[PDB]
Amino acid sequence: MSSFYTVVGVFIVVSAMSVLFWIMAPKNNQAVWRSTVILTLAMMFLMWAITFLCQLHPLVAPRRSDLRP
Amino acid sequence: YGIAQYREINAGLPTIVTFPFMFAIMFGDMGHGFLMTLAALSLVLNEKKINKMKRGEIFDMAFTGRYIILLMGVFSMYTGFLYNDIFSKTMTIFKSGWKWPDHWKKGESITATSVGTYPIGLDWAWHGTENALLFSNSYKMKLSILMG
Amino acid sequence: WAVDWVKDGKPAPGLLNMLINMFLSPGTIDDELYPHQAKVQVFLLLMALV
Amino acid sequence: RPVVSTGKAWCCTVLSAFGVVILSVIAHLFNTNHESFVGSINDPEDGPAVAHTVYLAALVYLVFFVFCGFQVYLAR
Amino acid sequence: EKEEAIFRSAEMALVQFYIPQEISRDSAYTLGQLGLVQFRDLNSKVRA
Amino acid sequence: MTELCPVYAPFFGAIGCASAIIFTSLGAAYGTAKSGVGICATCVLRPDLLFKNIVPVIMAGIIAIYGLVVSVLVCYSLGQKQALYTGFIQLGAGLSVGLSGLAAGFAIGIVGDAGVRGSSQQPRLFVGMILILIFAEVLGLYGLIVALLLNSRATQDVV
Amino acid sequence: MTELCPVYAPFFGAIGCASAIIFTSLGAAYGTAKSGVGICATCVLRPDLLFKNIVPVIMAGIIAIYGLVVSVLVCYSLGQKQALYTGFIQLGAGLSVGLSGLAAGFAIGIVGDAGVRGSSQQPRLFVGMILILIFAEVLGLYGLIVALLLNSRATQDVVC
Amino acid sequence: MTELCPVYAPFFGAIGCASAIIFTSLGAAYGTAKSGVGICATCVLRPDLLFKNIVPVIMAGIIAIYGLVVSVLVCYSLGQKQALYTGFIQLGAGLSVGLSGLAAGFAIGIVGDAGVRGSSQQPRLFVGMILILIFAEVLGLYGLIVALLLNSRATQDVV
Amino acid sequence: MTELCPVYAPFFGAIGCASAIIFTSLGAAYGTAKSGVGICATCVLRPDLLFKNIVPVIMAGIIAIYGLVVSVLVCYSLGQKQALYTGFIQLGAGLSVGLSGLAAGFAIGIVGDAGVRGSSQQPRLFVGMILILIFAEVLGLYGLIVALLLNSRATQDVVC
Amino acid sequence: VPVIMAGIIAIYGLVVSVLVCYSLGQKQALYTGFIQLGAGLSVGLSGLAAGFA
Amino acid sequence: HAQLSSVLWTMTIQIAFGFRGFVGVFMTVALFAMWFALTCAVLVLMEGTSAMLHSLRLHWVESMSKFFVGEGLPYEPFAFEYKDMEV
Repeated sequence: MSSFYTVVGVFIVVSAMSVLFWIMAPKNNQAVWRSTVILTLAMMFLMWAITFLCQLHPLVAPRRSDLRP
Repeated sequence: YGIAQYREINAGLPTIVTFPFMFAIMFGDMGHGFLMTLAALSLVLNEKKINKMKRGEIFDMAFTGRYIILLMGVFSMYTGFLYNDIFSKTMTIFKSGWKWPDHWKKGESITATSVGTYPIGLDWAWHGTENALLFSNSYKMKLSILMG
Repeated sequence: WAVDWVKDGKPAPGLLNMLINMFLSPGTIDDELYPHQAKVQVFLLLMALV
Repeated sequence: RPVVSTGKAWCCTVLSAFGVVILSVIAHLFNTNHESFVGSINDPEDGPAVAHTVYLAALVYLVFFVFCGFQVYLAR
Repeated sequence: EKEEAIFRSAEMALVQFYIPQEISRDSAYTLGQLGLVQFRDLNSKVRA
Repeated sequence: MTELCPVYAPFFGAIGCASAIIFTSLGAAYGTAKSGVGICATCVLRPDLLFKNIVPVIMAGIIAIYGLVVSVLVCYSLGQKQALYTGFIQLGAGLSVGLSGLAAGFAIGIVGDAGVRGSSQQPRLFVGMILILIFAEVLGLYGLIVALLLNSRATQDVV
Repeated sequence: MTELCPVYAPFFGAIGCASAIIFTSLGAAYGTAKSGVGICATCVLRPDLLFKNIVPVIMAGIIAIYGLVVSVLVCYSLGQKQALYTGFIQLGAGLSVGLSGLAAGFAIGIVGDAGVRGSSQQPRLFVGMILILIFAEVLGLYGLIVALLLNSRATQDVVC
Repeated sequence: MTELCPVYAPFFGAIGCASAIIFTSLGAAYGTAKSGVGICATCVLRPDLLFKNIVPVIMAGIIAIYGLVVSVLVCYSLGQKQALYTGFIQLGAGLSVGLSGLAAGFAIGIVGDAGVRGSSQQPRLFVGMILILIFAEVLGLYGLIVALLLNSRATQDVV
Repeated sequence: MTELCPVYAPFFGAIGCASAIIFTSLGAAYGTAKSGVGICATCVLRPDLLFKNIVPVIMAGIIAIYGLVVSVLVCYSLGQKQALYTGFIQLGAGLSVGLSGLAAGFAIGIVGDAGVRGSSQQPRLFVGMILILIFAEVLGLYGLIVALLLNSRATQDVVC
Repeated sequence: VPVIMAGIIAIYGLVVSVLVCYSLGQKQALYTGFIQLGAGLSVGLSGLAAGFA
Repeated sequence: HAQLSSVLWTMTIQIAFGFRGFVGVFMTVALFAMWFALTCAVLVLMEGTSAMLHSLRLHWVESMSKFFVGEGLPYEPFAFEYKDMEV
């Protein structure tokens, strides 16, 4: 939201699902299904974890639309 | 590329995951990804008879990896989602909050302070002048290195 | 990314400036990212290279 | 028939089909005052209520679609 | 009955065969369908 | 005018984008032509493998888009009231990218000429062809990296 | 008259406008020549594919159209009181399109002759060779796309 | 402006940045192109030399990186306020690195071609080729080190 | 600025500093390749004598060291306020070593290759060619000493 | 007929030169001093390329 | 990709914005059709083709460099298959 410590809170929630699924996997091709999704979600989250634009020093773009006649 | 020696780990899962995510992060236009996935869905649903019908010269490899383009696109749409680009457009899904005066005439640099950006993706505020581009490029050239 | 710099007296160090210092200087960082880090960066480097 | 799916009639049908799908949303955007097409110093300012032109444009697409789909459906 | 694609690899073996000569074609029909079978060509350094 | 901004400052920026696109265009054209001639000559006796022999030209095409993107990026920051700094750095980046692209184009063409002959006998060395020729795009792209790095500083105030 | 826009801005405008066609002609001529020189024998061998053999020359022609449109657009916006800035812009655009088209013509010319003779023995190499030759015009179009927007930019930002 | 900080001083800084990578990219491209034809010609005969012929192609990338490591370093010292001295010190390093890299690329391609020529005839000589290749790298950093010495040193003492 | 210490002397200073490395390195690389071709040619024929004929390249590899030592020795005396006398000498000093190294590299590169190629027939030709190659590299040596006192008097006669 | 193609190409050098010659004078605005040679050079080079091909 | 998409959008939609209901609608239709023709063909095919092979680079030369430190010969059990018209 606005606090960068929220990253740890939203990280632990996904890590819990990851560890839970590592144990619970469908029996159909279980030994590869249990390992695929856990990586399909890893960066899936990590690259989102860095999208946070907060704590930004650089200036923000001047406005161009909203003509304001 | 080459076979591995005896009892040498094969990079099956790395191929399943990384290469599609790489291709997705290559480009993420919503329309382009959706359109590309349209052909993938058509091919996979018609595979009932395509599997048996003759594969054209240009269609041999295409039919070979019909299930790959699906992953390509399903990751491309997400990768572009954080970029908030649909043919260079954005509906301002979330709200971030930005400061502007009561009135302003263009041609002047206008500063807007941050009180919290989009929880997911980047805010629409970077749709302005070259300042937005020269911030976005610096932002993006770092995450690539980190992820690599 | 975590710690801001406008509110802090220390200005934001350059995106990539901690490279030349590790070699020419015996530990002088000149970017002031962290005080104690100055005396341990060269130490980490010397374990790495040895 | 003179033009069929192998005569690229199906290509014409699919080409015409995917026009209204976005002309509808662009007409909605014009109807709304999203100022993402006219509310700028450089953008032409004829008023957001110009969705009538785009809506008119969307009309002809069904003309091609319905005509060219019936023949191919007869083929299948 | 497979590998995990992370740590477990393929594990296999080789043997010396002592098959009867008369069932060579008989055995071939069977193992030729799907047997995961390959031969170490001892018939080397020989001409047609 | 002031020594900061003489009259003909924007001339350099204007010529920069043209040169940047143009050198890359020359390099890409040379490479693609010299490769395609060989590919089409060879495929006659190996026509089955035409499609897998097309990778070199689609590879070489990227230099053109590199030039286009750098040229448009430079053009976005053109003006007559700009700083003479912002007249020279533009041409510097443009010529860097152009010459890098030209070198990459020559290398790719030279390698591809013999690659197809090598593959003309057996299909194994497809990987070898790609591996040998896949070290030129890095050269061609380093110019783009440095160009975008330089032009970033351009935006700073003229004073 | 000011220190910004001397009288030889129209010099640059006119030279750029002329250059917009001064080169494309050379590339188109080179491509057409190097295609026609070889097309003759192949047509002689099989007097049935000349219609299918028109693709190289026609595809080489459109670079001339590329040059023509650029020249006409530049001519639309020529004057004498314009800022020298605009003159420099037009000068750049002209050559940028021109010898880019020249490079495209040189590239297509060398490959047209190779492609035509291949068909004489491989009937279905026709589809193959067109893929290769497309990239020539794909390259050529970039000069036009950059130049049209450069010309557009040359208009709004003016001072005299 | 002051005689020590003229208006055209950063022109040298801007040009040198491009030249430093240009004079290395051309050399790397030439070397890799020369090696590619030889490796492609040889691999078909002896079907195992792909993996054990990777040295020169990666040394080309090393030269490419050698370009960037110096090119980027000089960027942040540039500006409209530094002295003409800054431009001189920048261009000196740029030309030094560029020409040293060009010499390295000129030698490496020829030596690699010669070495791979006998590769299909001396399966023993899978390390003796690297002998000269590394010994040909004696000058591969002299330009780099002198450029680093100049840049980080003369980046001060404005007066 | 003053007449004895103008602002464009650092141009000559920097060119002199950076010119010594260039030509010496070029000659070194030229000799390296032109001789290593001979080693590669002889190795297949003689896979027995492959660690006893590397003298030519290594001897050709010392001129680079010479050019580097002179270069850095000049460089460490780099500063803004220098007399025009300071900038005058350095360019000559750098170019002298550069071209002397180039000249030595050419001769060593060709002679070492010729000798190593011809040595495969008769064994004793090795010691025969050693002296001529070492003298060829000594030719390069002779430039450095002159450069030395050149640098020394670049400041031993300091006036203003 | 290719020879008459060449002749028709050559006619261009006259059908244009006469026009510009019709509009030359002593006192001329410098703006209308370069456009003429701009047109002439373009026509000349186009003719040269056509003839070569 | 971002820049090329932006420039194509700018040169297509703005041109299409010509306000006219008597001849402008047909112009909009033609521009709309060519915009699709280019979006599907040249803003997708070449880009994806380049992207997949660049990703193949980024995977191979990075992982396999230290991953496939060895080579093993292939296994191909003898099995029946179809054959058809050929030499």
